[PDB]
Amino acid sequence: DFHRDTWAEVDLDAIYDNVENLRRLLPDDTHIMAVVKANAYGHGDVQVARTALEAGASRLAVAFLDEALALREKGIEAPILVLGASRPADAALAAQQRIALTVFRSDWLEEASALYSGPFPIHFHLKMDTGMGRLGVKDEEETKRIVALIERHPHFVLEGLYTHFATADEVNTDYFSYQYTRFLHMLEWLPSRPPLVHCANSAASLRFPDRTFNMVRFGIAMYGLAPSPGIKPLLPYPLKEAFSLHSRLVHVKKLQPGEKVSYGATYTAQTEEWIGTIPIGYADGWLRRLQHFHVLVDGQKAPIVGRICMDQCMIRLPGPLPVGTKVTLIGRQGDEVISIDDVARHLETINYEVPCTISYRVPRIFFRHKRIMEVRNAI
Amino acid sequence: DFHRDTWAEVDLDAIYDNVENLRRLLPDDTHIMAVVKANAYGHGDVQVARTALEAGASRLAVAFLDEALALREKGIEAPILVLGASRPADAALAAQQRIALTVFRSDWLEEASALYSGPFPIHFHLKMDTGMGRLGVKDEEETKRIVALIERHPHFVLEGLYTHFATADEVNTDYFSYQYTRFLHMLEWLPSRPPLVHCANSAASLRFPDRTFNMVRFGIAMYGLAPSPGIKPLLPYPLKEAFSLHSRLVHVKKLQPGEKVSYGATYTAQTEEWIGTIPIGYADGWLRRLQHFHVLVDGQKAPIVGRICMDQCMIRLPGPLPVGTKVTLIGRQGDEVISIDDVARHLETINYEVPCTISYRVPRIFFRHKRIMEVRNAI
Ligand SMILES: *Cc1c(COP(=O)(O)O)cnc(C)c1O
Ligand SMILES: *Cc1c(COP(=O)(O)O)cnc(C)c1O
Repeated sequence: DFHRDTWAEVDLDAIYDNVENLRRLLPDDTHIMAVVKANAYGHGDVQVARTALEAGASRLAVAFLDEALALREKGIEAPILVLGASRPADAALAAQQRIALTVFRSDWLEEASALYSGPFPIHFHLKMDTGMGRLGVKDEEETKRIVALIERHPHFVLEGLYTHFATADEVNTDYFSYQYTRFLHMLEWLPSRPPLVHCANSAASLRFPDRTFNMVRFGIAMYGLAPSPGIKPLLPYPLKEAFSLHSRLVHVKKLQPGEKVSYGATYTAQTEEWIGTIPIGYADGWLRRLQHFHVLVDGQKAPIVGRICMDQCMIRLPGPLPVGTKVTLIGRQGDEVISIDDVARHLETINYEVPCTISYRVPRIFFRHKRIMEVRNAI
Repeated sequence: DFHRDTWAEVDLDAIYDNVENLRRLLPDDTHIMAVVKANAYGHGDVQVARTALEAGASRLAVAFLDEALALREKGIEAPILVLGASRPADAALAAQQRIALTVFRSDWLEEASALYSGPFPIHFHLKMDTGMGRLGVKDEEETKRIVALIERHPHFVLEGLYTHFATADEVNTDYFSYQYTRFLHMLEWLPSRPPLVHCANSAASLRFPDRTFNMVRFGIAMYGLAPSPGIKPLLPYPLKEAFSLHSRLVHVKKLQPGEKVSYGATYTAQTEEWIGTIPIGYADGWLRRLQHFHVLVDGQKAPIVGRICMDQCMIRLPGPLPVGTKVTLIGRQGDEVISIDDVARHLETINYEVPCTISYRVPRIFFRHKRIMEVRNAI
């Protein structure tokens, strides 16, 4: 239940299709690892994880331990890999919750070894830095050492090893190739190929599906968003956008010329205008930078006038509309549509950041099989 | 507890002091309503509310119904006012939970009257628009109609009436004076005066404590943040900033000239540099626009290098530092300090928006009497 007329809608049918289409494109030996970090990119962790698994994914990935434990608590029983770092003293916790960990330092293992002695086995995924410069091992003696410590511990298992690309969404493939080639060279530092070798993100897997090894880490595209605009025309199938955001007019009034609106009085009515107030502001992730952006109301675009407030903002209406009238900030209304890509453009950022920013304050309504399936209200 | 080395700290002692000083500043007959909307501006709703009431506040204010219900659930018994809009159907729930509502339309009351009929009383606070252009009544007849509908319903009660300033934080008081005077004029439209008349936010009450009537709505300054830059030297007492944000190096490494860092490979090491990786990214509220900013490490400024990722970012270190070295994003490390205003400047926004954007993903550690009081991990 929610008591403010502002909410996001998440179409799980769209997410289902985005994953199934990829399942249809990959070799039947290749696993799809659904990346669901950051509450599924602001779409809802368990709701997306479930749908993805139903569509063909066999594993899930999160950013840090807390995100994995939360999925376990909500009943997800499929394998989960923590992509980022964790504390050596937390290995036992991840072990008994059947959570796989990313490893990239030999001193971490030495510490973990002194802290853990079974009985649950711990599955590690070795990260190799091939040119992203974030996480990962970079030299032979380190890789060999990490492997040695793993092989020597009765409850440490090297389940996989992977790398991440810095430029897989760029039309130019020069740095990509260097990373790919660097990866192939480093894989030779291992005495034997672990069961899971992975390297592809949304861009790499949809662009070069044959050179993705045995596991793909599917993220941004699962949500229906293109990794980048320069890669959109090169996409194998149409992506279906899943996120939409709506509100309703809670007040309508007519301003006389010379009348001002909001903080600092930076907006002045030049004529007799109709102004509508909506219950969404920057504490909801609708950042102040979005002043001047246009929202949809009654099938028409209306500009956000005056400064955006913490919980509210105003728009110049086409004419006098009734209170309760639906306002679409992201999504479709009749002939007009506003995409997350349109919002990112205005905020001078990339689509990834947008749904992530729509805060915990905004409830998520899920659709599946073309029917309302669940409402998630964080507070 | 939490299992990622990235956390925010809220000093409840600072908050206590900011409110206590206001209690001494205002005439003993003027009440303090602490504004804790947006999860207490990202500081923690119940933790701040409790401290504020301990320091001298007697009432609380939130943005919408869900926020007020959550406080009641967390054990808060103090009067709570919902500043924004709500549904007429929800009038009964608010009444049963002892939650005062803001009203500014007669058609809303028309609807709530037919849906509600006792036995609990609903206390209303009539909102008057005097120049902000957000919410509020603007003419005499509507004002009288509203009062009349409230008058004839046995369980509807007009507990207060108020307005809000658009420029109380601007050194120039031209518009402020206009609004203040307009409020006084509109007050005469009411047959009798409700027990509570309020108009002041943080800026208005810190600057003109004598023109605040009987209740003040203290927000931003409660958190130790100046309402505006220009109003800073005009502040009666020193504000104590309550919010700090920290992390730790999870990876340290040396790059060779020519190696690139992060997405797009936009950064190239020009010489042999030590790069540190910390576990915080834009999904944590540390927006991509903070790309050219810095963080504190070992009492020294370290610039972020390359693009910021969803859950991690890299920085150039002064040299080889041990993994686990504390990094401060907002706060003081020795002689250096990074305030929210500094971050706000680089993000090109106001200090208000910063703590609100630090997402649900980041745990809040509360300090009281210089001791850790609680840890709040939303996931
Ligand atoms: C977040 C993440 C992904 C997913 O990337 P997309 O660009 O959204 O496909 C893949 N791999 C790793 C290592 C990640 O951290
Ligand atoms: C948010 C809010 C406040 C608090 O304002 P500060 O600038 O944080 O003091 C006061 N009154 C209203 C109506 C508010 O919306």
